[PDB]
Amino acid sequence: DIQMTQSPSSLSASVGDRVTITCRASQSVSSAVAWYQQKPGKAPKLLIYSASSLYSGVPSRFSGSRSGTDFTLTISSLQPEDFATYYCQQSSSSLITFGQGTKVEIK
Amino acid sequence: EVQLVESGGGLVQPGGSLRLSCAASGFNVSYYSIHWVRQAPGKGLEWVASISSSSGSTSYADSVKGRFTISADTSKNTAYLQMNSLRAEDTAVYYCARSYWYYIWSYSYGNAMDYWGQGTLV
Amino acid sequence: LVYTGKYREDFEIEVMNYSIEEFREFKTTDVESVLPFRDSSTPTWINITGIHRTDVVQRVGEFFGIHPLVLEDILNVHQRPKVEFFENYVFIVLKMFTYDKNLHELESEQVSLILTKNCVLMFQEKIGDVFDPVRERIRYNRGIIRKKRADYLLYSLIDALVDDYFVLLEKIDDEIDVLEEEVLERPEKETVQRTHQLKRNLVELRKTIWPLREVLSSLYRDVPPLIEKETVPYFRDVYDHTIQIADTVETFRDIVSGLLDVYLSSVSNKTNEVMKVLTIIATIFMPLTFIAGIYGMNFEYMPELRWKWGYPVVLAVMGVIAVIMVVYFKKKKWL
Amino acid sequence: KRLSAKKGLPPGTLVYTGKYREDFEIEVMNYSIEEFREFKTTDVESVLPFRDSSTPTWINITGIHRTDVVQRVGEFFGIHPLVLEDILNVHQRPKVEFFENYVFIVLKMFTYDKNLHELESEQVSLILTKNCVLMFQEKIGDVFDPVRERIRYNRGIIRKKRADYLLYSLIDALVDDYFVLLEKIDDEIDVLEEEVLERPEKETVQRTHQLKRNLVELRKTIWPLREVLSSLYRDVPPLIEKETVPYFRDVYDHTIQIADTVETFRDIVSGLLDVYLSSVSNKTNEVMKVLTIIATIFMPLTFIAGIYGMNFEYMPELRWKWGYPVVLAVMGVIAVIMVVYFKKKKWL
Amino acid sequence: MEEKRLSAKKGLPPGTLVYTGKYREDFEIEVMNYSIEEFREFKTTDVESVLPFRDSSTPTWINITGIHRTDVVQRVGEFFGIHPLVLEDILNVHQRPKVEFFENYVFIVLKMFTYDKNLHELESEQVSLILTKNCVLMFQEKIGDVFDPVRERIRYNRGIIRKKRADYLLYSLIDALVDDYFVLLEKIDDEIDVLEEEVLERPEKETVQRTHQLKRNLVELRKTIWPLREVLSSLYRDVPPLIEKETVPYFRDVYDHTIQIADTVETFRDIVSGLLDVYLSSVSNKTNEVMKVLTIIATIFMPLTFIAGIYGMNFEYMPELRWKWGYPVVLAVMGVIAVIMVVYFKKKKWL
Amino acid sequence: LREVLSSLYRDVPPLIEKETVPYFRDVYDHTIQIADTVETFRDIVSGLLDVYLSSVSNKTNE
Ligand SMILES: [Mg+2]
Ligand SMILES: [Mg+2]
Ligand SMILES: [Mg+2]
Repeated sequence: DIQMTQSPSSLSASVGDRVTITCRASQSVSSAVAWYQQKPGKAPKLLIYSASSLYSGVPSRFSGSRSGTDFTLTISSLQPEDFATYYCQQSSSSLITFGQGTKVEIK
Repeated sequence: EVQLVESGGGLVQPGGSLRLSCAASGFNVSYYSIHWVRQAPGKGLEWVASISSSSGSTSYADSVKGRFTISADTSKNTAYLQMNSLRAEDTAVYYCARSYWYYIWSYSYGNAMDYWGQGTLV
Repeated sequence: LVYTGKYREDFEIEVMNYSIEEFREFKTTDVESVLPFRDSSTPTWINITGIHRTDVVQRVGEFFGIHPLVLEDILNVHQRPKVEFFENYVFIVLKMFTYDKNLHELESEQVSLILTKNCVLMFQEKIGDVFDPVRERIRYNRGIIRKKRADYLLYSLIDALVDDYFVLLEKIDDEIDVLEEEVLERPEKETVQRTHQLKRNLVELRKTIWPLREVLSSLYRDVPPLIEKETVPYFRDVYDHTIQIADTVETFRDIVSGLLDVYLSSVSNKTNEVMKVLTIIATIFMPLTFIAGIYGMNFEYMPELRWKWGYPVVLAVMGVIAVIMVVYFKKKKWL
Repeated sequence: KRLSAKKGLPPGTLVYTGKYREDFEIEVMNYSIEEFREFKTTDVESVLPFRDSSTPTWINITGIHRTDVVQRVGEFFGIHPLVLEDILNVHQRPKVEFFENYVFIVLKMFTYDKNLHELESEQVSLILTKNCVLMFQEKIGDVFDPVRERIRYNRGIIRKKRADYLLYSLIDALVDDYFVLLEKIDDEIDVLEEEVLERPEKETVQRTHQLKRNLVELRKTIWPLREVLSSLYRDVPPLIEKETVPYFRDVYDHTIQIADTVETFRDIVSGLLDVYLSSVSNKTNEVMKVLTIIATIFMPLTFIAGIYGMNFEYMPELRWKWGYPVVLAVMGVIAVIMVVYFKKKKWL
Repeated sequence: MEEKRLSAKKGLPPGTLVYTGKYREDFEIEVMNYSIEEFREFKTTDVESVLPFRDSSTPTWINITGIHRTDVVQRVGEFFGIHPLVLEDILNVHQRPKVEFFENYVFIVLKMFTYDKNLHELESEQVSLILTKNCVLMFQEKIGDVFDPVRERIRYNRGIIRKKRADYLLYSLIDALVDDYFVLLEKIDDEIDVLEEEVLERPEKETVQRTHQLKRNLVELRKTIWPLREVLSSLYRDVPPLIEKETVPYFRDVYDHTIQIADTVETFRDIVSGLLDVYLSSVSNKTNEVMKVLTIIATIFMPLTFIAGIYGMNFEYMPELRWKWGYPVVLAVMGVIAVIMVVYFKKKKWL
Repeated sequence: LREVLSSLYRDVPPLIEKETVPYFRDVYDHTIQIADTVETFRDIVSGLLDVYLSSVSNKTNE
């Protein structure tokens, strides 16, 4: 049971502003961290897998990285399509858990 | 071309049972892993179960361990979640997911749910 | 006997006598307590903690008919793991690593295992072991360990140990992927030392895990008659897990070695930079120090007094000397 | 002999071990004297009926991230599961194994990019059975275009004769297009030597160590190419049919030449680090000489400016012919003798 | 090369055979006559009791330990028909492995190494083999060897050895020597590991001295192992009449062992070569920290003394120095410039 | 060169009229000697640069 604590709980930024979403792992997850976007009333879509690789078809502006147990999903410049809820998922074990989520809304 | 469709969800009396389902089109269940993710209204995604029909291995969330049984059949190319001893805390909008393993180190692998379902509410 | 264990504090003996129907736990310290339990037909588990107590482990060994060379090998703590095959029993020695945060060192604990008939024996250096999951499985009646024989229990012990190897590798992975960026971007005084300790831990792990892979390969290939034939695929699986661990260790060692040699090659440029700074500042501020010291003189008669604006003029010429010394550099790009 | 057991994975699953998951394409060439057919199919069913077709066929499967396709082909074509695992397993060393029905070949490709001295590695695997060549490759972009256009133009004996020439053609093309990259790297290292003889800057260490690691990887790849060509040439397995023994002996000699070349070039590269250390040591020596001379002239002069610059109630100032210029001349004389000593010792 | 004869040594009476080694303590002769029927072991210090074994039909293993007794070597060489030049080569320790083929015997020279701990030294002992019809003569300098496994096999009828003839005994001895070379290589690998640790974690003069000792040890190891490869190759290719045709595959196996050993030695040479640069980089790092301390001190304090000299000159012609102050300005400027320099060194961290 | 001389030494196809094998033995031994001398040279050359670097260090030490 590796609970993931995601910060900030809520954030807001305008279009074109670079932002960052940080995920924290209580225990060690090697690089099995993935990022998804869930529009209101829609199925989540894979964006970043292995904490550094962009999924195919995702815009190249999205990028994630790893710093030990610090996982940060950063957006080069927000877009109208990028005001949604982002989730942090650990896949190190057979038991896989999600983060709380970061809600992004227009300023 | 690829589509993953789940069904069988609906209104259930508390303390009852409900048999879910998931139908896969474009890919064979025998070559992948099928998960289940639920989202209660206004809450975060919570993984509940995972199945690999190639081996039959089952993984169950400690939050809902024992109240759920998961399996798939290769005849109809489908997977399903069977619900037992339901309560109020089990109410959510369940999801069917497809995941593929990726290699990061020789000792550790990862999971990534690249295709999901449309979503069914229970 | 010859003793070299580090710790003396604790000593405890644990025995597990379990069958397909019922199980029993016994906590005691007398040597003779475990003597009747050897005759039990059902597979039995013996846990002995504390190697400094040579007399008790001796009396146990001569009770079990174990050859004294095996006893003295168990007494040895600093040796590479290796597996021995004998008609009466099979002899296995392993390692038990522990990792800590906020201080990066390797602590290894020697463990030895001997399997004869339906009897499982091991000797522990201290209390506490990585074999909590198998004990929990046995206590709560889980798995298929009870149905099989004692060789399956030996399998369970080995695979628990390799599971703890994976747990160690996860922390090593975190440390390496943080030191990667620490070396690449922001060097420190102790980054070099951190890299040396990391490489020391990695090379120690490599030299420990290669013997473990050899041991598991020997167990799988030799298939001795004492261990049942049906349990060989499990040993092969543990061998594959050890292959995974070895590959991970080699990749980690390569990463750390590159981190070392890049920095170790940059040291000459570091020296050139430091001495360029020292030389430029000293050669700019020594002539000016003399100019001030000798024109600020205390002889009786000063030609400097007679000259109008003498103090501003000498300050201006000092500034232009500083300027020409500055422009003396940048011709070789010293600045 | 069966699929290896991994701790993280479920017991039977096969996992791709690479970074490229962008593209999926299948190219099937059924080339023959009478005619040839070419077509691209996005699905895997179309390649299946060619399992036992008499006419030779050449199946190029691009994109191994789709494990489904690879193991479907393996089940259909009789490929053993461990060979499938090693096909998916990109992190690997080139090797070949001989079976009762098929020959499995592993050997890698390298590509090079300008302004970034990075050496890639594409895992391309070959399967030889009946009259079929099965190729699994990570991504679009191959080195076998010359063989493809040679088949399309009908030129060459490869189209008229059996498919073992097709395997030989693929392997020869791969070894040949090692040389474009090798020529690019040789030009890069020659020009880099030009700057390091001209400008020994900070980045030189990083670039030289990058090239050294590149050579280490090339050696770790090339050395397995023998004991692969060795087995193919000496061991003469039945699927070869003994017609192509010199077409394997020449590649043996080529691989031995390449291994000898990399062995020489490793020492050639290490000499560059030696030269860089030489230059930086000489620069440090020059800095020491400059600092030492400046301090050596200007410290006794500070003696003069301090000893005579003392204030005392009864100091033997003893003004002789306004001796302040006399003291200045004394400092000048000692400075001149010091610089003369430095010139004689040749520090400056 | 023409014909061969004893080279004349200046300062020695002509024809003198002299031992050119360092060991004078031990002397012993072992005899092991073995067959499928029975074995007859024998240990003595009489040379006349081994000479009758020349005409034995069964395989014989005579082991003369201690060749400082030149009389014993000369007596054995005369009785067995060995040429005087072969005896000279037997007593010439300062040599490298070789093989010579004659009509009636095969003469081989090998080397034994014993790496020592707590004193990083690789010392060598020369061993000579002569294969005469049914006998295998062995000459050694000091007590101690690597042929205990062959002795055990002879004693207990373990293995194929007792069924075959004397050439199989020569095989077994050479194979035992080549096997112990592997243990030697493992010991030297452990030494390389310890030294490569010690180079970085505590760099001092003894570390580089040990590194140079190890490098020269590797050089002499190669100088020994290459002739071993050549002699094994000659043994299984030229295959004289004394060596039977059924024994060559064993020599092939030993030859492959020698090739692997040579590759191992090459890799060890590369690692030891890199160790020197590692040591130099580490010592330069320590010197770098010392240098940076000096630079920080000088950078902080020289400009302050320069400014003090600026305002310490008794330039009384101008009233600028005569400014009514409580000394805030000069001291404040010195303090702020000093702290600015310190924080400038905090970035681009020197400490 | 050692291999190509060993081939003429040992294989001796009927084109080599025999009785000349010892001559090829002599040339094979000569190749052995040349190889030994060459690698002695390379052993010296490897350390030449280290010697140079230490000499430069000595001068800056002075
Ligand atoms: Mg003063
Ligand atoms: Mg001063
Ligand atoms: Mg220096």
